[PDB]
Amino acid sequence: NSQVTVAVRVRPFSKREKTEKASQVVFTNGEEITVEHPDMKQVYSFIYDVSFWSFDECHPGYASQTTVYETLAAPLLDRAFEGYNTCLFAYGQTGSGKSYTMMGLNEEPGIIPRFCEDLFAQIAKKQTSEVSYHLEMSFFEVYNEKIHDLLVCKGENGQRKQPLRAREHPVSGPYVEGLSMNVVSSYSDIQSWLELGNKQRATAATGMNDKSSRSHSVFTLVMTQTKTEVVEGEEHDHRITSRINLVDLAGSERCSTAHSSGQRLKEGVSINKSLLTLGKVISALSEQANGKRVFIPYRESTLTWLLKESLGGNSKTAMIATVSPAASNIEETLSTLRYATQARL
Amino acid sequence: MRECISIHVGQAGVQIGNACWELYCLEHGIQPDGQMPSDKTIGGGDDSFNTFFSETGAGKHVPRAVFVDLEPTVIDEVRTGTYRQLFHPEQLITGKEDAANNYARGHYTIGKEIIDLVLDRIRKLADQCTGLQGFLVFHSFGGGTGSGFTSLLMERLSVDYGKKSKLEFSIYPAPQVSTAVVEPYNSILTTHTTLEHSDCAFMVDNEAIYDICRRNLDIERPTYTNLNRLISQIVSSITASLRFDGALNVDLTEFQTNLVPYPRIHFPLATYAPVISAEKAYHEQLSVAEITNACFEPANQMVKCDPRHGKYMACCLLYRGDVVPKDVNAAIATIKTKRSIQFVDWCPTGFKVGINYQPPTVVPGGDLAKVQRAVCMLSNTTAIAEAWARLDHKFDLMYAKRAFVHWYVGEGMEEGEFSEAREDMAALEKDYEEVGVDSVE
Amino acid sequence: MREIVHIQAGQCGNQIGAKFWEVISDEHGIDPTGSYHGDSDLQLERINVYYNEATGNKYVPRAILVDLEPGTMDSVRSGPFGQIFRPDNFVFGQSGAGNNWAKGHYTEGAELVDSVLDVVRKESESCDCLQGFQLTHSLGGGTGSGMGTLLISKIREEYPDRIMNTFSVMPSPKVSDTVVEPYNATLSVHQLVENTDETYCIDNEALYDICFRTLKLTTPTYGDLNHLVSATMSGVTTCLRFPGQLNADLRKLAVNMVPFPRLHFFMPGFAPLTSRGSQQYRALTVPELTQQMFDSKNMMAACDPRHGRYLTVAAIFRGRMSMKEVDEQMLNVQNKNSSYFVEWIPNNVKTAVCDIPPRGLKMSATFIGNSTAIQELFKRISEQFTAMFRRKAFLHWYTGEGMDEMEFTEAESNMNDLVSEYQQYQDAT
Ligand SMILES: CC(=O)O[C@H]1C(=O)[C@@]2(C)[C@H]([C@H](OC(=O)c3ccccc3)[C@]3(O)C[C@H](OC(=O)[C@H](O)[C@@H](NC(=O)c4ccccc4)c4ccccc4)C(C)=C1C3(C)C)[C@]1(OC(C)=O)CO[C@@H]1C[C@@H]2O
Ligand SMILES: Nc1nc2c(ncn2[C@@H]2O[C@H](COP(=O)(O)OP(=O)(O)OP(=O)(O)O)[C@@H](O)[C@H]2O)c(=O)[nH]1
Ligand SMILES: Nc1ncnc2c1ncn2[C@@H]1O[C@H](COP(=O)(O)OP(=O)(O)NP(=O)(O)O)[C@@H](O)[C@H]1O
Ligand SMILES: Nc1nc2c(ncn2[C@@H]2O[C@H](COP(=O)(O)OP(=O)(O)O)[C@@H](O)[C@H]2O)c(=O)[nH]1
Ligand SMILES: [Mg+2]
Repeated sequence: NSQVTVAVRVRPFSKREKTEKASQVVFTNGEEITVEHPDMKQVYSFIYDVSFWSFDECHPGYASQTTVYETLAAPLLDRAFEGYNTCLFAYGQTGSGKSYTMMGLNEEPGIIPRFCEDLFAQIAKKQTSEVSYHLEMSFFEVYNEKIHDLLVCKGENGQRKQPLRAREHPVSGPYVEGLSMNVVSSYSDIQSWLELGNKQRATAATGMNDKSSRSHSVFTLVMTQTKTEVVEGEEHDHRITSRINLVDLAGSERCSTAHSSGQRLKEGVSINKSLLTLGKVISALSEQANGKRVFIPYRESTLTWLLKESLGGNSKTAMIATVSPAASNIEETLSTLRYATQARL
Repeated sequence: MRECISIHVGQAGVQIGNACWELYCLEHGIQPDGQMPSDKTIGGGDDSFNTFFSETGAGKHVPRAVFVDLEPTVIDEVRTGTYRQLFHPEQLITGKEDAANNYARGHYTIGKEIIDLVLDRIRKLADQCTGLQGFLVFHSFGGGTGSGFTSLLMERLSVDYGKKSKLEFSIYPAPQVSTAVVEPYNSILTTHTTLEHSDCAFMVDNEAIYDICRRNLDIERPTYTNLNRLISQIVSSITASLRFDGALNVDLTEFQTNLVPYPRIHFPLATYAPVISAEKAYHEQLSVAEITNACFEPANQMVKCDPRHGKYMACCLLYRGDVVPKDVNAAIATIKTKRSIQFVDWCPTGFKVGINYQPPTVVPGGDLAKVQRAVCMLSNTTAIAEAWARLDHKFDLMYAKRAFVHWYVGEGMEEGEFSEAREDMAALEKDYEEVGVDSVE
Repeated sequence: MREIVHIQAGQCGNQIGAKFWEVISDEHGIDPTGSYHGDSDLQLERINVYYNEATGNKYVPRAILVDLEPGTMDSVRSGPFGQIFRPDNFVFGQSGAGNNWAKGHYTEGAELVDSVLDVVRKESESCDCLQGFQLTHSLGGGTGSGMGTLLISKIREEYPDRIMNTFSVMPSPKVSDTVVEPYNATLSVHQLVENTDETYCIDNEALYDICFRTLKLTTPTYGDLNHLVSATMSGVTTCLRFPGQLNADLRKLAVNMVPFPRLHFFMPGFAPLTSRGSQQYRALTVPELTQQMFDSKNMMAACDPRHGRYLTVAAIFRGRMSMKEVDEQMLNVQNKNSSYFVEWIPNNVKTAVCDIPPRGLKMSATFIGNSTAIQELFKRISEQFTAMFRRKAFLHWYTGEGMDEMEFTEAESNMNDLVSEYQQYQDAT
């Protein structure tokens, strides 16, 4: 079992909050990301493996959208060609800079298309006769611990959504029963299928923001390395397979501060449990490498259950936290960083 | 007039009130139904004392208190017991379901839609009072109600009533003894709020009073209605200067000043030295010096913390009965001459003193004895950090594995909130180290 | 007003319930007709926890009997306390399950369950507040193994924010009363770890031992084993009905006794059980009940806690007592017997008290416990399973009613995975 990698990325500022002209709390002495209140009763200091400083375009070591790819995401691609599975997560609440980093906008790209483009580049470089690759994409979510596919039946069909169910092949692993995945050939089809999905992610308008996601979106790609017929006969190790998972999680959203009942409270309760189990899984998996007999609780959550074959074994994991530099979110921001520490140790 | 509103949250607060009022009604001359026979016979005096009991024109007397537990199994013993014709029927049961020993239930999901009645009855009782100066609260740090409803209530009352003393006579969990395996959690999350909102939070521990009940009262098999009858005596020694006369009187806006150096260290202790039995009541003098010295003994403390591992920042001494001042000003000098008892360099004055003329009352069916004098100490010590750390360690032992946490997030809670509360509990065990340091120049 | 909806499922559940209502009625003062013939007022203040009311000061119970293929409607109705149940609640069908988990989950259950739930609604909405459900079934058969668990799923979907207690009889390490016990048990545990908050793993051999060693009964029938299970069934829900000093509920005993969700398989016990001769030569105090409870002979689970570590135990006391004795005696166990407990929970025991004891005693008790020794109960079936599933043993009677082989494998892994969560916490860290 390999090590989990954890990083942090601070957004510059939002023009919406800038009407208030609130203050700055986060500071960076290289890799010790210090936090300070306006009162300065205490001063917190968090140390992580990696740290991205995107507060303003003055400081050296500014981490442009390019800098995340070569630093965190490109090794996932380099290992996927070796047959090993990979996973990337993303943890931050509404307004953190999360979907800016996953995909960005058409002019400032994120992590998904810049990854899937270099993927096809290294394919077309090695699309020889001895080797021939095949890609397949799927995109689903988790709402109240129910799996839904974002690319099926488009709603308005009597019923609302299709609650698929998870099962366990004995040797292949966990899987979803009823997920017509897709086939791809190049990059634009991925963008079309993904724009078709995110419109149907079951978001909801909480008081803090009009668009706040209440689902853990999962994007899975499957890569195969088929080889050719050897001279003696028709048998050749052509089943080298790999699986790339990219998750866009939701925010913790504590409910005492945000007076929410009825259905948002159930959503929140489903979101805080998945996050807790995910943290427990990552901590156990990072404690197994250091030498210990520990049980990894996959089965206590669906997102940790379907991805059992992507975290354990000899696979690689990665996590990106996103925090606001303001003081208004100081109780929110700190929580994220605290979770990241639990992933590091 | 002077008044004090007494709130009683949870089973602990209810079982304490059922003794506190049993004592007050007897101190003032009130039957369990409400009617006093003394006012018609003697024809004078304010024995219907307005600090706790309001009066109706029909000769009836109505207490200034409220009850709420989110479980009707307790208060229904009042609505069907001996004290039913006294209390207002608005004893806010809302117990369609209990709070499962988790703060997340007493805070949001069974603590909302119930609190409005509480904050309405408190307004109704405050409108009846002219010179209100106190919101006493009785709860327990351990349970979901005492931890959650109390924090949902104090944060509301600090908005509503604001510049008004609040006092929490709470039950701190014991190190070894316990009746639950979540008290290390429900206690830390409470401090994170009451530390900011409350003004002076006393603390008692059932282990200490158990020990007191065997080494002094000769009871080998005690129950809770023996300890609650000592807690009632504490609250009566506190609230006596409000009701009865005395040479040196002490109001509730004086503990808040002479025992609270900084706003975050308002967690004192409490004692009551003569708890002697009717057999040992004879064979003994029970003078001011003996009692005052007994208040400074570790064995007689109603909280489990060796005060010799720390220093005293302040201390009050509320006497009750036949006492003379120079007996007191001779008793304290013997304490300052002693080298086991320490005092911070920033408080040589140290002592607040209070005297009252009304002696205690002996509740029948009881273990306490008749005494011509009785005392209650209220000390602020730097030793109770060692009692706080014992909880914090437990937290760190059952949060590294994230145990029992899903029962909290399952009822409206975030993981990081637990971490934030632990950070708040660590800042306070550091300030106690700051105050304990001798200055240098 | 907290309220419990009982459900019977199968022969075991029907007989055990028939003996449980015979033990709650006596506790409350109700006769076979439904009339009140009590002596105290404190039996009616909270009679709503199990019984509904009716016209002539009568009281009807909230039972929902379910057993495809009858043979027991006659046995309960004809019995002494049978004509108190609601006849519309006598649900049943023909074509018995035949000791198959499939016929009681897929074929015959699917065409009966929609008539069962239609009573739960009719018996749930009438409750002012609902604390949870109480099922009584036995693994090994078809009704208790399949139909009860299907009901559990259908009810945890509708009423999720509640408690589904399930007091389950389990197979044994020796002679059994059914040949296909392992497969039904495996396929039930897969559906009882994900959809349940508190289950009691009762075994019959531990009850034969309790009846032959302590009680010194020579010819014990099934109507004497249930007379022990009913004790626990009443003792758990006493802090809702009767008052006390430290009250409780089904949710306090589920928040403290379940550190992680899957580990909700408990290990019950009742004290003071004794022979008629040794009743004159004993004393009734707290420590006697404590020793009789923590002893490995009074547990009903066919597992030895001395082979494992207690994660969390409970003790619902009943009687006029002193908490100075209770807390002291429950701390003495943690201090003396430390290796039988875990260190990453500081205190491993809570206490509950009620001031109102049993009809003929002065102080009773009821012990719940969450040990790792339940490992040994599920390390057995998973062997039997993989002693049979390999050769494709009595399985054509399962595939022949709409079940693939994969469903047999999944339930084998989850159980095994559960065994690897109890055994994680059985050695020093
Ligand atoms: C002088 C005396 O002690 O009489 C006892 C008695 O001797 C003993 C042996 C009773 C006796 O019970 C048994 O012998 C027995 C037989 C088979 C299986 C289990 C028990 C007793 O019959 C049983 C009976 O128990 C009760 O009445 C409780 O209410 C019990 N309910 C019923 O027994 C009951 C059953 C069906 C119909 C009506 C009532 C109960 C238990 C737990 C929770 C609530 C109620 C009692 C006190 C006794 C006798 C009568 C001898 C004991 O019963 C229980 C469950 O406590 C057996 O061990 C206890 C210890 C008692 O000492
Ligand atoms: N001194 C004293 N303490 C009590 C008494 N009753 C309960 N306690 C304490 O209260 C704690 C339990 O929490 P409580 O707040 O009383 O529980 P509750 O009030 O019923 O509310 P829930 O937790 O929701 O059940 C235990 O740790 C006891 O030590 C009492 O009568 N006297
Ligand atoms: N690294 C960055 N550098 C520069 N600008 C940034 C950066 N990250 C975020 N921003 C800006 O801040 C905005 C972040 O807000 P927004 O994109 O709405 O949050 P979001 O993460 O996309 N919503 P959600 O998916 O719920 O987290 C972006 O749209 C940019 O305008
Ligand atoms: N304790 C007890 N167990 C019983 C009784 N009747 C049957 N059993 C047990 O139930 C198991 C068989 O399950 P069964 O009742 O036939 O379930 P069903 O086939 O669905 O009705 C066996 O292990 C028996 O030991 C009873 O009256 N009391
Ligand atoms: Mg309670």
